[PDB]
Amino acid sequence: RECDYCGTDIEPGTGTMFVHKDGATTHFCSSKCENNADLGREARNLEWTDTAR
Amino acid sequence: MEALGADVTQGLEKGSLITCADNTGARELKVISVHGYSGTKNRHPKAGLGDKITVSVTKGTPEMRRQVLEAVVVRQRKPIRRPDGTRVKFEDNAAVIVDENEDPRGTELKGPIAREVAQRFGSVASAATMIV
Amino acid sequence: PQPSRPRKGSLGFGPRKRSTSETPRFNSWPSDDGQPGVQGFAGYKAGMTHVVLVNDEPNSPREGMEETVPVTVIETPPMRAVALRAYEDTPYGQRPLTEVWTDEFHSELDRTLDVPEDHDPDAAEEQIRDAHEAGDLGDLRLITHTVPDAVPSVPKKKPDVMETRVGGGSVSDRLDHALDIVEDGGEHAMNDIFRAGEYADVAGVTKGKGTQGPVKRWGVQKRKGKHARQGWRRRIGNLGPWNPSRVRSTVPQQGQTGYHQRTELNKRLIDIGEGDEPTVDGGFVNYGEVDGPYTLVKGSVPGPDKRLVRFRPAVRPNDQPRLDPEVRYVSNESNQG
RNA sequence: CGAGUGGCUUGCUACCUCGAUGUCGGUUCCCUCCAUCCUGCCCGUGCAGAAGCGGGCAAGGGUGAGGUUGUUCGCCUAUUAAAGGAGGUCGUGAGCUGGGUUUAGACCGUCGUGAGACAGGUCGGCUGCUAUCUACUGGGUGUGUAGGUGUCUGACAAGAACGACCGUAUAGUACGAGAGGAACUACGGUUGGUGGCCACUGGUGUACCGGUUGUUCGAGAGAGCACGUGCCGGGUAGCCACGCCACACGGGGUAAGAGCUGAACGCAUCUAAGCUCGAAACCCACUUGGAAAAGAGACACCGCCGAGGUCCCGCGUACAAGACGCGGUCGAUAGACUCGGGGUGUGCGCGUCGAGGUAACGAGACGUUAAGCCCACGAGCACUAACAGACCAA
RNA sequence: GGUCUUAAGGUAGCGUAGUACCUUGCCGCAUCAGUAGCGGCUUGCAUGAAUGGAUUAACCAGAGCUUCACUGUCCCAACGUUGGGCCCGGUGAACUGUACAUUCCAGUGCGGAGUCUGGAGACACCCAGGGGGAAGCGAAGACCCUAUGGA
RNA sequence: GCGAAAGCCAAGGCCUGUCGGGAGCAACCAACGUUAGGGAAUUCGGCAAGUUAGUCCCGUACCUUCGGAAGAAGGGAUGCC
RNA sequence: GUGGAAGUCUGUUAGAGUUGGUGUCCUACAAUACCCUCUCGUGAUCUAUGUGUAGGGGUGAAAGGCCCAUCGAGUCCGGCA
Ligand SMILES: [Cl-]
Ligand SMILES: [Cl-]
Ligand SMILES: [K+]
Ligand SMILES: [Mg+2]
Ligand SMILES: [Mg+2]
Ligand SMILES: [Mg+2]
Ligand SMILES: [Mg+2]
Ligand SMILES: [Mg+2]
Ligand SMILES: [Mg+2]
Ligand SMILES: [Mg+2]
Ligand SMILES: [Mg+2]
Ligand SMILES: [Mg+2]
Ligand SMILES: [Mg+2]
Ligand SMILES: [Mg+2]
Ligand SMILES: [Mg+2]
Ligand SMILES: [Mg+2]
Ligand SMILES: [Mg+2]
Ligand SMILES: [Mg+2]
Ligand SMILES: [Mg+2]
Ligand SMILES: [Mg+2]
Ligand SMILES: [Mg+2]
Ligand SMILES: [Mg+2]
Ligand SMILES: [Mg+2]
Ligand SMILES: [Mg+2]
Ligand SMILES: [Mg+2]
Ligand SMILES: [Mg+2]
Ligand SMILES: [Mg+2]
Ligand SMILES: [Mg+2]
Ligand SMILES: [Mg+2]
Ligand SMILES: [Mg+2]
Ligand SMILES: [Mg+2]
Ligand SMILES: [Mg+2]
Ligand SMILES: [Mg+2]
Ligand SMILES: [Mg+2]
Ligand SMILES: [Mg+2]
Ligand SMILES: [Mg+2]
Ligand code: NA
Ligand code: NA
Ligand code: NA
Ligand code: NA
Ligand code: NA
Ligand code: NA
Ligand code: NA
Ligand code: NA
Ligand code: NA
Ligand code: NA
Ligand code: NA
Ligand code: NA
Ligand code: NA
Ligand code: NA
Ligand code: NA
Ligand code: NA
Ligand code: NA
Ligand code: NA
Ligand code: NA
Ligand code: NA
Ligand code: NA
Repeated sequence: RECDYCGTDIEPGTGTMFVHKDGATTHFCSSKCENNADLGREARNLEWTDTAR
Repeated sequence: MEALGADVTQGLEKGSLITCADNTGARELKVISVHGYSGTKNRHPKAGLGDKITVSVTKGTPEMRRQVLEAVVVRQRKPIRRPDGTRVKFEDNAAVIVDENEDPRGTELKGPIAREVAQRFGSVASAATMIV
Repeated sequence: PQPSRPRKGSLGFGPRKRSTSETPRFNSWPSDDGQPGVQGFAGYKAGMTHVVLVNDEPNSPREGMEETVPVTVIETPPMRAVALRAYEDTPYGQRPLTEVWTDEFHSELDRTLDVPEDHDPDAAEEQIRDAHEAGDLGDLRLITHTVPDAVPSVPKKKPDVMETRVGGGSVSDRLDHALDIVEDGGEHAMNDIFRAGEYADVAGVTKGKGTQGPVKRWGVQKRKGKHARQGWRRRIGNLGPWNPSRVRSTVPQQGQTGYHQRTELNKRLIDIGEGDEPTVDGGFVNYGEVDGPYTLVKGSVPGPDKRLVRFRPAVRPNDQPRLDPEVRYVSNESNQG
């Protein structure tokens, strides 16, 4: 799997999947990303993110 | 009961106010008890995903309010671990009113449902829109 | 009415004092069933990582599917049975009779013992065989030791010695088997005793935490509500009733917590290998890199990184052995981050 | 109606204390009793089954959460296998709390001429002490057994290390007109308790990095203060639980009870002699402690002019002092350095762009730049420091 | 009862009261469940008019109750910061002390014993701890009664 | 900055609210920070702690002695250049 | 619109007080202290200095409060052994 946020390859047996209100799904590879997301930021504007890269 | 096929961290307590994920006319729920549960001196009875709890209607239609019904925990905010090591958490804590036979009192279930809930409550499941 | 509640902590692991030997001493051995063999082995804890496996459990509705398991890595290099000790039955229990030693000793076994320079192997062997003839021969065990030098991550070189029972078919058949093992050079490996999929009881001296308060040492509550602001926060209500007029040992009190011996039952051996496949990127924290004979034990293992742990074929397993579990993945991701 | 047991209730008595044995309730923490609420085994039944009712053995374990009331008690709710009771100075204030009782202030009602009273109500109203002895929890030093190292034994000691429930198959089966509706056994899980561990999730993280407000160092750069981080954002290790792993069966002897053989008493009889079975209870099993077990242990080797040990030096898998464990050039124990592995999030400067403005000036954007800064971890590496050396010892 | 004591015999109000013994009164509201609270009822053990009655905007570190929000008050505890605590140098008290004292389980005794009696256990010294006991220390008991006491 | 407010800083004064040294510095205690999910279930009682917060615009109930209630409530904005 | 009233409001301005924490202390720093919190803060306000009232007497917005750590009758000495 790939983290739906930064895009790095999520290490098997690792990561959290957040189920949205509407039913949508987002697999985060780390707390750091989940938390960048909760701030309302978009991975594309973070230079450390594989997404941005 | 049947194995949920997952490990749960009860995210709820007696006195907890959750969402009623169905169209029964019941908006909010108040956890009163947890089926089959016996705690320990000073421990607040805890309830989580896939637990059949007893409830009381906090908000909704006048005729539904104050009623002591049974239900099933469909979603929680606290994370739950699946067989592959992943964690799963939802946007809120919600349950669905159920009857003696465990059949949804309602017609439709609003929002997503944890797959695990299927393996215990079919009719509830077979009533679901989205099963995560 | 005062609700009931079970006492805090168990009275089955006491006194709760520091351990005498940092090296574990089993006080029970497996039953003499199958062929002759050493009933134990040791190694040094390294760390933890998970592994993906194929549901092996036949009664599982998931048998056959993926499943992430937590595994503790243990460097289990070879050991050396340097001697065979014999015990004789007596009106006062079992007592050591004599011993059969060798001549080939590990370069650094003298950092612990005063290695034999003159020993009569045959007289010993005779004495034993005459005991057996008389039928006063009690069980038989091998004085063994580890080779810390074989493990770079472990600073010690001074070997850890420990006696381990040899169970086998007939006494005569396993007596011989023992002697054969010793005579060689005593050198044996985890493979010669265990096989992946089997269950083993892992002994070891837990992690020490010096003196700790009852709250942590015994799991008693902290002072609650307003009581917690009055000058007492982590002290128990009382040391007892007016009468009897004495403090009963069963009451939770402060003390030495940790560094106690613990024999953790039914641990599943997920895999016995060799190399650096289990090692993690960056190196196991506060340990190092693994790359030699190792073992993957399911779950956790008492003791802190670098501590010697001891294996033994489970003496009271609950399940049947489901040999060599298929390992589809072992995580090497850094234990940092 | 008659005979009793208990010492939880209440009363009687006035033996003990008035140079003070701190009150009620609660709380916290520990041990116990059985007259047993649940759980195990049984007997009877107005026992078809299921659900009960009554009774017997049994105290191993459990017996929980809430609403009113200071309440004990009790009422009420929803869960529950069940939500049993009692003793321990109505256990527990050199432990807590202080709502009530029971000081001084005050009100109301009743009584009183009045001061003032109440076995009435009400609002307010203080919780001292550095532990000598003993006790226990943990930690050391000596001596005895009578030179050292290593490995054990096991007299005895502790345990609940496990308790219980739900679900599936058995089975819509036995039973039953039907309604309804079991079991043995085999499985999966949960709950409480227990011991341990941190790969994973989660918390901390005043290590660390960034953003930013006020002010000061003239600006810039780089910094100090704002309580022991200004605030906000992120967070490694470690420690942790809300995270993870592990916690039998089976033998042996019994209670109640079910029976065998069997006599006194030709018969009969589970008992008088003998015997087969039979409880979550008892013993063993398993974990943990245990040569100070005075019958003060056993074995192997080393050594008695030398084995081993203390101090010394570098450090922790250890640690309040002490102890413990490891390394010491025949070396990777600590640091430097360089990699690796990680945390932040793109440095200074300079270049271009920039709403505008005559200009001066210009918040900020992009590039250089996964940059800059940083790390309680690992590896490589004798470069630095483990040097020198003292001592005890049959 | 359809007067008598002793003059009159409770009017407006208010009322289960900060006054109501019965009492958790009855009904309602509210809650899963409300000896609380609020409303109605009210025969008020033992309300009521300057012994002031009813009522009432504003005000209040005044007494009771409910909701939203909030949160380590709780479930259930964790980690961290600073000052102690612990070791070292210096300084250096006090409380308390009939004597003896390593106690424990029972018993006995003026009926609440480290010291008596029977047993059990117990090698000596020291460090830290939290305070079970010494009916621990502190105060010639404030309660109660007694004195041909005091104010 | 509304300010004789907070915070920072001069001048001036001081290191004399006068014992020090050492241990990642344990248990326990005093002051305190942060705690996931839940959210008063704690308790005599929400005690303690927390939440809210400055300024401007919009808007504001019952009741009232017309003074008040009222900053009711509720909603929006807030920098730098 | 002006005007700027008030035993008016907010307010750790100064200053006055003392609600809660039943916190810290309780052989104290202190024979009434410390801290946080809180009340008042243009008035029946607070305060310095001077001055008046004396013991069954003062003073008392009244608590039997206060009259030099002494108050249901101050303190000293005497009556008094
Ligand atoms: Cl419940
Ligand atoms: Cl408490
Ligand atoms: K008395
Ligand atoms: Mg990760
Ligand atoms: Mg409780
Ligand atoms: Mg207190
Ligand atoms: Mg990690
Ligand atoms: Mg006492
Ligand atoms: Mg009985
Ligand atoms: Mg018992
Ligand atoms: Mg309660
Ligand atoms: Mg009592
Ligand atoms: Mg009790
Ligand atoms: Mg006291
Ligand atoms: Mg006490
Ligand atoms: Mg005290
Ligand atoms: Mg009181
Ligand atoms: Mg009260
Ligand atoms: Mg009162
Ligand atoms: Mg002697
Ligand atoms: Mg600072
Ligand atoms: Mg009423
Ligand atoms: Mg009232
Ligand atoms: Mg009149
Ligand atoms: Mg004696
Ligand atoms: Mg007296
Ligand atoms: Mg009196
Ligand atoms: Mg008189
Ligand atoms: Mg929280
Ligand atoms: Mg409550
Ligand atoms: Mg408060
Ligand atoms: Mg004013
Ligand atoms: Mg003011
Ligand atoms: Mg004057
Ligand atoms: Mg008076
Ligand atoms: Mg004087
Ligand atoms: Na205190
Ligand atoms: Na305190
Ligand atoms: Na007491
Ligand atoms: Na009796
Ligand atoms: Na009595
Ligand atoms: Na006395
Ligand atoms: Na009490
Ligand atoms: Na029992
Ligand atoms: Na109650
Ligand atoms: Na008490
Ligand atoms: Na007290
Ligand atoms: Na048995
Ligand atoms: Na000995
Ligand atoms: Na009257
Ligand atoms: Na006032
Ligand atoms: Na806290
Ligand atoms: Na004591
Ligand atoms: Na005007
Ligand atoms: Na104050
Ligand atoms: Na006088
Ligand atoms: Na005199």
